[PDB]
Amino acid sequence: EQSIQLTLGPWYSNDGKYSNPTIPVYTIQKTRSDTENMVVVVCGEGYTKSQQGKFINDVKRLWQDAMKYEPYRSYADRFNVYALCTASESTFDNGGSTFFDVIVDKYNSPVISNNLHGSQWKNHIFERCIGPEFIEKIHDAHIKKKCDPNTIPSGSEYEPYYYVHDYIAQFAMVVNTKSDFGGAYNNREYGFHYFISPSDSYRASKTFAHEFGHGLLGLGDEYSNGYLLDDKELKSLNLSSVEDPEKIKWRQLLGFRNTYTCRNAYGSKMLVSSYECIMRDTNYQFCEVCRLQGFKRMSQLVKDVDLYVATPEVKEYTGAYSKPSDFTDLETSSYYNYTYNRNDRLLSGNSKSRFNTNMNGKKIELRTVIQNISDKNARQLKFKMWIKHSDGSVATDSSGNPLQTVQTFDIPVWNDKANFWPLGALDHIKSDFNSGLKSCSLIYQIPSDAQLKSGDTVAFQVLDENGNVLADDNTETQRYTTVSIQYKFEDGSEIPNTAGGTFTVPYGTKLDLTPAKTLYDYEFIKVDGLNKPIVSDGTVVTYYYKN
Ligand SMILES: [Pr+3]
Ligand SMILES: [Zn+2]
Repeated sequence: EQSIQLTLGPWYSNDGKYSNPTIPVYTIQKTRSDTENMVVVVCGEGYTKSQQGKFINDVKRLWQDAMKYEPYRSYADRFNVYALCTASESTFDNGGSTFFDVIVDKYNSPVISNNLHGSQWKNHIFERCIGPEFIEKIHDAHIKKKCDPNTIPSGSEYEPYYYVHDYIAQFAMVVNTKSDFGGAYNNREYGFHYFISPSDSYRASKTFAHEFGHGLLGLGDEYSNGYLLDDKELKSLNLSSVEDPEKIKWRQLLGFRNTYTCRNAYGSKMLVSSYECIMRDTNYQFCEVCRLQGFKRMSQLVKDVDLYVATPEVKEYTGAYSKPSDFTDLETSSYYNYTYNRNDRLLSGNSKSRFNTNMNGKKIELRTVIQNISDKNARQLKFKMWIKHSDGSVATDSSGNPLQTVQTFDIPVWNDKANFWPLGALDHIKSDFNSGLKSCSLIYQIPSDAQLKSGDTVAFQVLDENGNVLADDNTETQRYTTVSIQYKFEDGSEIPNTAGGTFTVPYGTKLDLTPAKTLYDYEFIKVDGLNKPIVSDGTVVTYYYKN
């Protein structure tokens, strides 16, 4: 019943196959008003009308897998996700008429082909046709359409549609295929902000997360080549050509986790902050620079996130990799020697048990990086680190003083915030990487007379101004729990055109989001499952709406 209808003239459907399509809308996730969340619109390519159930399930699978990656995972409940069941005449594999005219070119790139049927504006379909109709009818802002997409505007062909990518944070097109490909089309000045990825390739979920990293998070392809000119250096969130560690944009992250600048290939002038990143090789996670930049980017699209605390680590402090000149060699051999050295020193996460009674007289370092998201409030965070016996008690020296140290760190305001992909931006041009950013290092000299026992480990906390624990020595390896969303009428019926998905949260999380007052035209009644610790996989939060 819930749908949008398009009018596709010859510029969008020159063969008449999709002149007046009805597109069923499915809500996969709507946790808050569209005006407070990042709205993601996903359409299917090469799914026939009888395959739309497969399409919906494919979107849920790809989306749920994407939300397992940081930094998306920290925002998982602040996305609203809609699946638009665009029906193709042919399956993709059969090779006939499809909704989006996607072809795979000789570089293995999936491209919307305007020339396939001579639909001269086919690759403008998201921001000129689908987007405006969705934002008028489905999106809570209900912005009325401004221009007829089948006519030529007066003046700019593009400006009337710029608003679309402020109300829809990302368009994704899932192709019904096992073929391994992926493409991201980011050029907001000319209306383009979508990506294309396959439903069933061997790495479908990894590709989706990678292309989403290009599209939403603004991250550059870490496999690309060349020396970045000054303007492109300023423009790039996660690539550099600056060889001098004292000058490179992400200098504050050097030596934190696997952040060690290196060439992305032998002899390359293109540098990455970590050789192991999903933006270079889809088998990896997002590196710390990409997590920081992506977290900052998404914070611009919601209103209630004001701090980023990267997962802290503890390392034996030997002096290795502690000053800029330790980072001057940019070869992969240096990157891996660095990561090996880190593992030899690690005392946190799954290396907590490497602590031992030979640690007396050694130094240990608690390290993380903190980004203030506020442009108004400076922050003061207190770090505490101590030696903990296996029974939970605090270890002492031989005079009974606790083996504990504390240090407060000042995090300056993000004064440069308006230069970093704010709402309405067509591109990112220049930002000060260090604005609002503070690398925090707390070094503790374990006394020579420490009364260490077998099974001791390093404990720590990062505390806000009120003593709330923002991260601790359990954060990195804590258990995550799956939460399922369901949309129901007051009589218990499942609401049509919903397909509530799952995401994960840390065990014990209390969800505290204000439900959207409407779902389609249905009025919100009540929700069951918010504000209570999530302690079981398959926990269901049920949003009840009026029939
Ligand atoms: Pr009614
Ligand atoms: Zn990266």
